[PDB]
Amino acid sequence: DKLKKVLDKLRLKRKDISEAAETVNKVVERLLRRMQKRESEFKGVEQLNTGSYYEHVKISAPNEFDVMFKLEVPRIELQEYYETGAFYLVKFKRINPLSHFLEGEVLSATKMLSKFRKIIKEEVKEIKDIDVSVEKEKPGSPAVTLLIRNPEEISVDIILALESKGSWPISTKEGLPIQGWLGTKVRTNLRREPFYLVPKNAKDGNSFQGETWRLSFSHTEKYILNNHGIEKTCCESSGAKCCRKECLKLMKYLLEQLKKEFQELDAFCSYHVKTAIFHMWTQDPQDSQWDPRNLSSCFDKLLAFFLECLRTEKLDHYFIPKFNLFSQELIDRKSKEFLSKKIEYERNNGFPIFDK
Amino acid sequence: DKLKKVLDKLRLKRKDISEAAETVNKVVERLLRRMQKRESEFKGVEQLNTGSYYEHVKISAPNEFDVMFKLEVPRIELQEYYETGAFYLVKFPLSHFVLSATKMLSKFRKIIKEEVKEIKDIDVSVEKEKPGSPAVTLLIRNPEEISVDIILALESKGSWPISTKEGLPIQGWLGTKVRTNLRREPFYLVPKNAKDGNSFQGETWRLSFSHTEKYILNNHGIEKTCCESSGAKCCRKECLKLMKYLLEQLKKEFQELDAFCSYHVKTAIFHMWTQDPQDSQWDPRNLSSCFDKLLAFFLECLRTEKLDHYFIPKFNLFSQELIDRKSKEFLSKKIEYERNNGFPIFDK
DNA sequence: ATCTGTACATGTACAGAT
DNA sequence: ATCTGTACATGTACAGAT
DNA sequence: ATCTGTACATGTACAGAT
DNA sequence: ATCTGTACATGTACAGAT
Ligand SMILES: Nc1ncnc2c1ncn2[C@@H]1O[C@H](COP(=O)(O)OP(=O)(O)OP(=O)(O)O)[C@@H](O)[C@H]1O
Ligand SMILES: Nc1ncnc2c1ncn2[C@@H]1O[C@H](COP(=O)(O)OP(=O)(O)OP(=O)(O)O)[C@@H](O)[C@H]1O
Ligand SMILES: [Mg+2]
Ligand SMILES: [Mg+2]
Ligand SMILES: [Mg+2]
Ligand SMILES: [Mg+2]
Ligand SMILES: [Zn+2]
Ligand SMILES: [Zn+2]
Repeated sequence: DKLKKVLDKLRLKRKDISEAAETVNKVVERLLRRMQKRESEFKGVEQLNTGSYYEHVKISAPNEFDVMFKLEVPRIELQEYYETGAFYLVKFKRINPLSHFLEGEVLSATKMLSKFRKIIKEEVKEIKDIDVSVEKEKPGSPAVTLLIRNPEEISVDIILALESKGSWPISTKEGLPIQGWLGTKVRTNLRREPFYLVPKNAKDGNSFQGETWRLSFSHTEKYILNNHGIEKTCCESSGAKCCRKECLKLMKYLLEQLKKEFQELDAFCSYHVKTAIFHMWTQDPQDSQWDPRNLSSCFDKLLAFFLECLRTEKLDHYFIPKFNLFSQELIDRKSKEFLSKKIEYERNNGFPIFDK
Repeated sequence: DKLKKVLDKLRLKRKDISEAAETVNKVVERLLRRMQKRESEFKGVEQLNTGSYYEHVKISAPNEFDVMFKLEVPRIELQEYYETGAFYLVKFPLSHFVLSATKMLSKFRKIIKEEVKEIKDIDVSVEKEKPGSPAVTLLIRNPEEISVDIILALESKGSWPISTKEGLPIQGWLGTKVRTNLRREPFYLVPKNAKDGNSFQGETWRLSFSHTEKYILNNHGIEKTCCESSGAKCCRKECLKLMKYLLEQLKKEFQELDAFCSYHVKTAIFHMWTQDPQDSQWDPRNLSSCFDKLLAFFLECLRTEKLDHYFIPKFNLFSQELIDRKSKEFLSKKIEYERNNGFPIFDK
């Protein structure tokens, strides 16, 4: 009941979806078409809508869209970067419109992202119908972010991605553990889909900095979000409704509210809660473990699970098991103890942050 | 335990599967290769394996294989034949065939026939054509006898025809997303090769959904994991095998059952699987009651003379126009008999 | 004259609105 | 409960290219 | 266009554990 | 008797090479 009302608050409004989507699709079209022009390195790039808005778990407002401009790259070989599972050098065998980004067979991420970014910056300059500018580049981000003032503020991450169609990299052989949940035929079909490499683009100052790419599975997560039940009719017009997405929304909101108040939580992001709930959906595969009348209990066990990840400093990438998003190398003890105490306080005092 | 023992008897042998398949595949690849690699009107024909062997519900022996040679044909107009549901006239290479199903089948049949004659490493002949069949049937003697039905089909890539709009009622079983996706697949037209002497009979084709039935047979649970290595086993296919066996044994003994075929059984269990979508209703421990309610459903179809085509609902497969009332009453007494005496027929 | 990338045309699950 | 806008998959038409 | 190579589904088969 | 784990076999989807 309390949580039913929070969900009502988080529910997007069709009126807002219309206005935001009409603007967003205009810009994204125009950008996509410029990538196709003339002697552009990005000709043939294709569009893939990803993230919460397209999974129907975007909350509060339709004010952040994520879009992938993906480029298929044939005849590619990878060098895993220092056994991290998730980061790769991209190498070319033949000796090519990406030639300007080559650094002797090695494909530079930051060179490629700069050119991409330069092109985007130029196209929005020439947009005069709507109020749109290009955010100052954020370190670690694979994206060129647009700020649209639709009056209302809207962010769009244009994510640049390489598309390889070969089999997924060895480091993912043991990830995506959906066999007892969505099953083996689904797993096989998903792993026949391409995989994607986005620029890591860190500024830490370590070797291969600007030639390191990160694996991306936004497309797989989108499929899973919209096909999330052991039963094929889960959440369908002739099936039973579950509370899996509603639990994701509530946890997303807990993090947003908290992250909005306390800058100690800067190391945390929603992909952390998205990853945690993929594990919970694997742990509890049955649709009856997500009955809408047990929303309280399902949300409480998701919190219990997240707390245990924070305390044990272990939250494995759903697709790359050896990659721990909560390692001390990425988020230190005190950042995690701080969020642990904040969650545990909301848990045990009526979730007062839901009323802000 | 009775029925468990029968299903052991009906189980194909890995050795038999290997020898039949390697001989079948040899023939089919060669016919398929002639269809294109020789300047013929079927140059774009592609192979699609269908039926019980490829759905893993073949029983007793691997001795009957069904193959579809499908041909993409664009911008066809369909016209429904006297509101039959399932039979259509086709209008607009193939110029030398209103696209007459008979005329096209015959050249197709002529091509296979010539090719079979030039096969010298397999004992294979072409069966005499049956009025009623969309098929060119090969008889292979690998010592063991094996039938192959080579089924000519047109492939249309538009919306399924109106008569199916109410068909495929999987919504509460496999769901609306599977139904939508299946209906994005192409649909197929095979020759209605009757002899009845009725009106447009030579130019009529029939809708085929073997490709859709294959997916359903191999994706049959309400849970995605049904019958997978990390899921539970269900006894859905086992019931199909048991009901197919009962019919096969009955037909073998009674000439009165000539009008019945396995497709009747297949259609009935599709309705049952829709009626009882829950995987727990097809629990392996309950194989007996599951089979018995299949029997009871099939007898209710006979009693009421009503067994609608699972994809074309106004097409009654048990209409008087197709199976006489006497034939259905005969099958009813025989099934009721087996049912109430522990299936004596399963021992012979 | 035919060929074909681009974009319209069609249909429907998802979920908000009434 | 029904009505309805957006997203998305797939089929097709045609201006502009060959 | 046409074909092999790859990966894993669907099976059968049998021994050791239950 | 059934269950589990490994071996053994064919079918099928699709990437990539020619
Ligand atoms: N750190 C990350 N590692 C891997 N993939 C990530 C990471 N951050 C984001 N992504 C991918 O990019 C998508 C979009 O990122 P974003 O941060 O907008 O989150 P979201 O899932 O869209 O949710 P929201 O935008 O509502 O906070 C994610 O859904 C995920 O697929
Ligand atoms: N009367 C029919 N109407 C529509 N499709 C049919 C009909 N008869 C057969 N088919 C199609 O052709 C396939 C092969 O037919 P066939 O008679 O070989 O049966 P089957 O399903 O292969 O089983 P079995 O051969 O073991 O009896 C069927 O599964 C179905 O897809
Ligand atoms: Mg987002
Ligand atoms: Mg983002
Ligand atoms: Mg068969
Ligand atoms: Mg047959
Ligand atoms: Zn659900
Ligand atoms: Zn099953």
